[PDB]
Amino acid sequence: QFTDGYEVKEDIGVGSYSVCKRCIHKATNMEFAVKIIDKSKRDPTEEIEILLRYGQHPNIITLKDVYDDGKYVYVVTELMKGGELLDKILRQKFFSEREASAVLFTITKTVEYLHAQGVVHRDLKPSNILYVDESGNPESIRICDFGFAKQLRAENGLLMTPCYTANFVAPEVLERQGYDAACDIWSLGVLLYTMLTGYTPFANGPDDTPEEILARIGSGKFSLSGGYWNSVSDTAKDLVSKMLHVDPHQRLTAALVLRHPWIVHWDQLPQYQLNRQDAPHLVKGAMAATYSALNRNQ
Ligand code: NA
Repeated sequence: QFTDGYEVKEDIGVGSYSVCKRCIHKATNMEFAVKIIDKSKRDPTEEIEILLRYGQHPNIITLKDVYDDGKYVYVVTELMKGGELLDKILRQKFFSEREASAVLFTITKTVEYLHAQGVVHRDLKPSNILYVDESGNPESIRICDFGFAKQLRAENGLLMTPCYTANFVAPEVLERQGYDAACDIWSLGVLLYTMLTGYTPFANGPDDTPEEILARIGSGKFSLSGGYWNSVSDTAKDLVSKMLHVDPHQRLTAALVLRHPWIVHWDQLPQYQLNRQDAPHLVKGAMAATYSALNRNQ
């Protein structure tokens, strides 16, 4: 009885396992997004329980309603009307370090919360961090698409957080959750690198092969020097180098990112424009190529 309460409008995204559409709540005229998931092709139970428990976070996409008609599950959420955060920030020619730090603070506070509750997102690409409206302020940021996220659970399967280690979990999955949480931070490091310079750390555009992108990720070195970087703060460059550390064990955690001087002393950061490449569509293609390369064994 979704179509009893909601008028369905056009596709916002099509996927192999679901379609996302705009819809209108009939009685109130308010607009929403609906993710329609094929129950034969995918089981969305984990995703819905995470949204139910954690969607009241101000910066996580909020669940408004859910239906199941047997063949499809309908997950109604707030509609993102401000577009993609990275793309909107790359198209702002006067964006500054100080605004970049405020944005990373808001996203990283949200990921610190999720990791502390035992939830890893595992798909934190730019295309899943969006603005709910065009106000441009930090309260409008949303982490979206928890269709790959996982809640930590102990050996007997009870829901756990990484502090309650007084029930047995195989150090196995404790190490795998540590790795997925460190991948979330690496993704935030790729976001920050691109926000500061207007280009991606491991790909130049959509035609980079997956093998050349993976060889750059593996080298453990990247440029924090030269035209677009030279003028960025050394503290920003230090933070970026530690979030993109090639060794997942030595990578900063979300907790430690939030203690970095570049986040803590935001009031001392420059408010004049960054010197960046202006090629937001090229970045979109580089970022799709980077995550296609990395996710090719799912
Ligand atoms: Na929310």
